[PDB]
Amino acid sequence: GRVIRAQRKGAGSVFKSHTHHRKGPAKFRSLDYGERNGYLKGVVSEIIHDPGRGAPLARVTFRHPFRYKHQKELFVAAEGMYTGQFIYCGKKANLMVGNVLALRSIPEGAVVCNVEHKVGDRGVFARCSGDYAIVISHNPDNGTTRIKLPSGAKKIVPSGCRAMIGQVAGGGRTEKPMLKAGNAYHKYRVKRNCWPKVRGVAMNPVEHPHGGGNHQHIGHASTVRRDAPPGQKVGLIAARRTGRL
Amino acid sequence: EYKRSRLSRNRRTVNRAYGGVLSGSAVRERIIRAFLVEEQKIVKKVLKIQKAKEK
Amino acid sequence: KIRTKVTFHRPKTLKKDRNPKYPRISAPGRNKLDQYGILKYPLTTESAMKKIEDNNTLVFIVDIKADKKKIKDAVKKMYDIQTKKVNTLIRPDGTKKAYVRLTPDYDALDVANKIGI
Amino acid sequence: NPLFEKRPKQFGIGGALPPKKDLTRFVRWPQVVRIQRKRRILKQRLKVPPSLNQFSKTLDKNLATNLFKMLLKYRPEDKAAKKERLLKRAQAEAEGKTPETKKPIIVKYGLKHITYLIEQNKAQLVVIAHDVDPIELVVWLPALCRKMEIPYCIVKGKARLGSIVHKKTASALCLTTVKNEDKMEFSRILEAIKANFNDKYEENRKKWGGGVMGSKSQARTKAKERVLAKEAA
RNA sequence: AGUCGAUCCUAAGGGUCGGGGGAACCCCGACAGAUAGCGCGUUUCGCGCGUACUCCGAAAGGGAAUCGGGUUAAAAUUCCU
RNA sequence: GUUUAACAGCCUGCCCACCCUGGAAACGACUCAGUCGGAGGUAGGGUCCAGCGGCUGGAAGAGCACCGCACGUCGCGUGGUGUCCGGUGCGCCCCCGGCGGCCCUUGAAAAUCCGGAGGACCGAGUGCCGUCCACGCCCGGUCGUACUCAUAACCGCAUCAG
RNA sequence: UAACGUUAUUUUACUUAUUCCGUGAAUCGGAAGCGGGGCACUGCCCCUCUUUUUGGACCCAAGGCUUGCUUGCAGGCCGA
Ligand SMILES: [K+]
Ligand SMILES: [K+]
Ligand SMILES: [K+]
Ligand SMILES: [K+]
Ligand SMILES: [K+]
Ligand SMILES: [K+]
Ligand SMILES: [K+]
Ligand SMILES: [K+]
Ligand SMILES: [K+]
Ligand SMILES: [K+]
Ligand SMILES: [K+]
Ligand SMILES: [K+]
Ligand SMILES: [K+]
Ligand SMILES: [Mg+2]
Ligand SMILES: [Mg+2]
Ligand SMILES: [Mg+2]
Ligand SMILES: [Mg+2]
Ligand SMILES: [Mg+2]
Ligand SMILES: [Mg+2]
Ligand SMILES: [Mg+2]
Repeated sequence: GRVIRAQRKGAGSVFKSHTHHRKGPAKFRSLDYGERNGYLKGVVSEIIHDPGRGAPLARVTFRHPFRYKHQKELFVAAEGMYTGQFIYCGKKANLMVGNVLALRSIPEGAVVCNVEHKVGDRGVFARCSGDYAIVISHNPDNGTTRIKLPSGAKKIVPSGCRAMIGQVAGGGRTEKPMLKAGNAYHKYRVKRNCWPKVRGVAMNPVEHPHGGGNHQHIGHASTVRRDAPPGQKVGLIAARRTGRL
Repeated sequence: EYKRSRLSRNRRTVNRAYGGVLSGSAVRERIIRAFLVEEQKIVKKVLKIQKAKEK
Repeated sequence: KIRTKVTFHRPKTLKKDRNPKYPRISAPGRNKLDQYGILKYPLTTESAMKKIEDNNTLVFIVDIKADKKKIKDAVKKMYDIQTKKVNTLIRPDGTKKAYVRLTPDYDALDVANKIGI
Repeated sequence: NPLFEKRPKQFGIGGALPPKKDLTRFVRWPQVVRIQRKRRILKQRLKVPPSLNQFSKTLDKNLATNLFKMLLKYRPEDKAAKKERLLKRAQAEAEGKTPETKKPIIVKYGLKHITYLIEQNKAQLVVIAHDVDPIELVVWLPALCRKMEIPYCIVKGKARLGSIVHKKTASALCLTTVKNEDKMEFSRILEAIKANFNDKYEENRKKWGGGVMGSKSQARTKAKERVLAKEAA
């Protein structure tokens, strides 16, 4: 008869993201004439740590195309980039790690990261540490390109979408065991209030479908409907299968 | 405490280009880089002109 | 017309100052905080007399709305005496008290005798 | 003299900063401008029924100029002229024993009065503005003029029609009679207007309008057609 | 009390214009938009910049400036020198 | 008990950082720990940075201690002497400097202030144009300020072992 | 399995309704010019928009032509 924890997540106010010390969103430059037709040079000024994010971020300074001022940007750092390196963004940029190129100019089999979904969205795919996308094939007829996402899914995107050559830096982070609850506490302290987690069978019936009973047990199949209403949809949602491979 | 009415000018200034902002070594590096890059730009331009004349 | 800025800015248009046909208030209001309203009465406690004798300072109970500049002006108008500095505080009873120190050119004792304290 | 020299600027991607240019076509316009332009675009794109489409075919420039030159000499009297006439009549009322005055010949304006004159077969020429909003006020007028066999024309500018009759705008104007010295040229203009509008009413009753796409899509369609023709050639 | 604080700044956040909802009390909150204005010279007009909140939010965060000596029954880095 | 405030000037110059000469294996220098050097060490000579460092003015006239004369009811009176010289430290409180360890944790913003790139524009010959220099002149609003802060001044129905 | 007609399911075309994305709405569509290349002979065809050894700087036009009148300077075109 009580709202369950998963339901209470949506309202927020204690489950909102912790973003006080973050350095701002990481994204490409806004797509403009120079990047659409030629190339624009930038210089990496700093590689910084973004709290709550495994991948490091790189500060890049560009010369504004038509204003007398500096154009400052914050890119997701690709492995191998360094302070003082020159970064080239555009259709005519060379195929080197760190450069941002339109997918039409990236040959098949290349390794890219922070791939745009819509032309000009400034990067949504393959952004986490150690992740990358692979260019599969190009379709000149309809101006679309096929890529392989980190999850293994194959997606078709317009060939005008941009991507950064190389893989995201910071790879191999998750292979290290934490060994203790304190490390997880520190990890999630900067992400959101999602830890520790209480098992549903440890609760009373009033606050979870798994609650209750003189023994700890679910008492009914943990696989639930895709259309099950909130508060009832707990456990393995719309599972096509369960158990080991 | 750096306010002009409170601190003498000599105390808050360095008599050199970019004085008080860039160190001496950084200023020297900037000057050398500017000169050499301009020289290489001239060299590239003259090389391109010579190649165009040859062809 | 040639526009060099993509952003549109509202053009500057002429504005006119108010020229009312009638005044909303028929006549200017009276000056409530005049010199007589500012200075209620001198304080004649033992501490006030000690201040008068020692520090050449007069103690007055003053309107709570009066500021130090108004107190100085009111003292000058009422008694024709310069003031070196005015210190003010609000007593626990809710009234304002002012310590008015006269310049060396003026004697506090003579001023107090003239006032009648 | 030898101290003056050229300082050319290399303008390009990554080159010298460009000078001030015309950005008018990229301006983020206010809401009113955007809506008033998109309304015109939408009217162009959609198919216009013949009854509304007939208002896009206005009088020719030369014919319109001639008609308005003729109309300028039949304007209604202004306020000052009316006051002068009234005071003169009052002054000469008793002294002159009310002398007879010739009936004035002026253009007629006002939708009520014009419709009444058309229905009574008194109008000899009907001038209809092409930009009446809402257009339901005059969309039926050509049909009424045709049914009554009254020559009618559609001209550009309700503001101009209003200026004829000393008003901000006029939905339509009518002429019931013309002076003797102007009858032959009025007959010429009437014949021209009848041939242009009244005789083409039946054919225009079935002609739809609109359906015009944008210039970029038009160019794309033209390129596709050219490719197809070249392949078939 | 010009010198100690509030007062100023902004933090988590709060309150809002417009817009969008709402029978309405009200809800979201700069997100549907001709922003506030800011500099130069002046016949006070002209020129040039101008990305929709110049509001609230810390007597422990940031921050313009005071020290001895003396003095009251009771005040002091505030009164006297 | 034998004291020396803010502030002004001069001096000094920690640990670092920086500059000039020079060119190093038989490698050297070096910390409690590290570390550094042909991307220029050791060495010699310098620049800068901190100071809650030193001296002087403030300032002995003040404060403190001691020794006296006097009114002896009301002189908040009157005078003298001294305030000096060294040591010591894994000592305690505070501040600072420079290294090292830790992070799937990297540990605010703004007001405000300083500096810099550029050089449109700008002045004269016995006066003009500038001037963040020194000295001189005037002003500085409003509110809080007593007291307790607790085995009786707050809460716990109290002058309550909480 | 088509002349006529009814019915149902798919495929596909357009963009202005509608929905979504980006921007401080800053070069979008067509064509033509400056340059480079093939052909054969004077025209056709195919291409580009100037920036890639360096942790520098880059704005507020130089120049040419043309008017007011002879310039305190000011007004136009190219440069763009
Ligand atoms: K419930
Ligand atoms: K938690
Ligand atoms: K658990
Ligand atoms: K259960
Ligand atoms: K169980
Ligand atoms: K509403
Ligand atoms: K809002
Ligand atoms: K504060
Ligand atoms: K004092
Ligand atoms: K001080
Ligand atoms: K400067
Ligand atoms: K006090
Ligand atoms: K207290
Ligand atoms: Mg169990
Ligand atoms: Mg605006
Ligand atoms: Mg509203
Ligand atoms: Mg403010
Ligand atoms: Mg002494
Ligand atoms: Mg300068
Ligand atoms: Mg109570």
